[PDB]
Amino acid sequence: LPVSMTKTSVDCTMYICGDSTECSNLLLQYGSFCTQLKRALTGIAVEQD
Amino acid sequence: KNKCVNFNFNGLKGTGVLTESNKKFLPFQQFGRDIADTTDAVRDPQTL
Amino acid sequence: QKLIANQFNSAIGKIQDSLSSTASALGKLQDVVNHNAQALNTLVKQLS
Ligand SMILES: *[C@@H]1O[C@H](CO)[C@@H](O)[C@H](O)[C@H]1NC(C)=O
Repeated sequence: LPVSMTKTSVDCTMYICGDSTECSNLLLQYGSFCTQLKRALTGIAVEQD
Repeated sequence: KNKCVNFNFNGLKGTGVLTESNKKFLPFQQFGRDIADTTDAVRDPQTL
Repeated sequence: QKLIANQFNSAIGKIQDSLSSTASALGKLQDVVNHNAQALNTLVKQLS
């Protein structure tokens, strides 16, 4: 019976924009999408434990 | 070399650490890619 | 009692032998790792 997954953490800026500062500045206009993403990932991480 | 710097190799702009590569490019190859098509290595146009 | 103990020991030995011989027995547990790895790989590939 499986019991837990691998706890994954995703960094928005590195993935979407990489090293592009201008993209990072533009990404701020999209709101709290990354806050929701990281909150969900953290919830899954604590759920595994 | 060996420092996080902003580089521009023939228009290939980016930020990272440049290190002496040890992967054997063939003479006809002048630009490398990693998974997801990201540029992993490049040969210097001035000294190759 | 002796027969029951012998049966239990033989069953445990057969369990070990079956686990060693059959590499696909733990497929249900390798499936989660494979799925996570595939998800990460497709996420990385989407950057291209
Ligand atoms: C680049 O040009 C300079 C000036 O002409 C010369 O001294 C040098 O040898 C050249 N190097 C290469 C690799 O062409």
